[PDB]
Amino acid sequence: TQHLTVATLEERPFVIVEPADPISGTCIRDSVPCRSQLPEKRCCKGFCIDILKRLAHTIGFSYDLYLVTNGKHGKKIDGVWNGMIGEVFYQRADMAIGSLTINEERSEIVDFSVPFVETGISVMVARPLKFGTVPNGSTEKNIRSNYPDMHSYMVRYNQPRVEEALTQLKAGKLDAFIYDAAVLNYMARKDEGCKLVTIGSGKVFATTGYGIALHKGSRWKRPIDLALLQFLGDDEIEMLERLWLSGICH
Ligand SMILES: N[C@@H](CCC(=O)O)C(=O)O
Repeated sequence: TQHLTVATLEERPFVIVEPADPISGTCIRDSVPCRSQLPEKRCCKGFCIDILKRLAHTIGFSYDLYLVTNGKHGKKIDGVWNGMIGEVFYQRADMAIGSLTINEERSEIVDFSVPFVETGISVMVARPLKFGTVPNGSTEKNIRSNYPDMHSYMVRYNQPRVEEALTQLKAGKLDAFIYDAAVLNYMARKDEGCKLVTIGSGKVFATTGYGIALHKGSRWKRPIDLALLQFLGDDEIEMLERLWLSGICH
């Protein structure tokens, strides 16, 4: 009635994972304990974690937070979901929160909260063509669905995570990195020497948002929605944007 199991996934700066304080053995500052799918030990912080803390306090629930090890955000393969979406769909978690993109395919099988971060797809370049994404998420899904020819060309340039993609772009092994807009634009704002930009001064293609995934028909959607909408109006989400997503490059 009031304890929720919450799945999440590291994606800085929305979810950042760090070891517990070696001195105290606890999660200090603004961090909260989070265990692996596989209190204290690993600690989680970030924009989405601050949202979660506020939801817990406002609605009045306790929670158990864990990091997904079975895939990442969510992909359906041969009829089976993995990642955060899978955790919710198979009811291993009451909800999933992180940089989780709302799309049609996912919306069919889980309920999403109202979106609380605007996102989409952007293209990052250094300030035949080699362009890649990190596969298995909403970006690859969109490209495969709407631009199958281009998708087929991108497969050999798949990257394992954002950090490697950025390294490859900087080194010229990629000419462009195509990825979630909210993350890419943050990375552009934080880039050493400001050598990386997103096309169109941050143009967002395929506009959508991050949402909290809940069981289809979850009794939690309404309270979560009201709280998020309340946060938006109290300028609380704007504060969190300034706190977590600001950078110096512009
Ligand atoms: N936010 C994306 C992951 C990154 C991407 O594919 O752009 C998702 O939920 O699948």
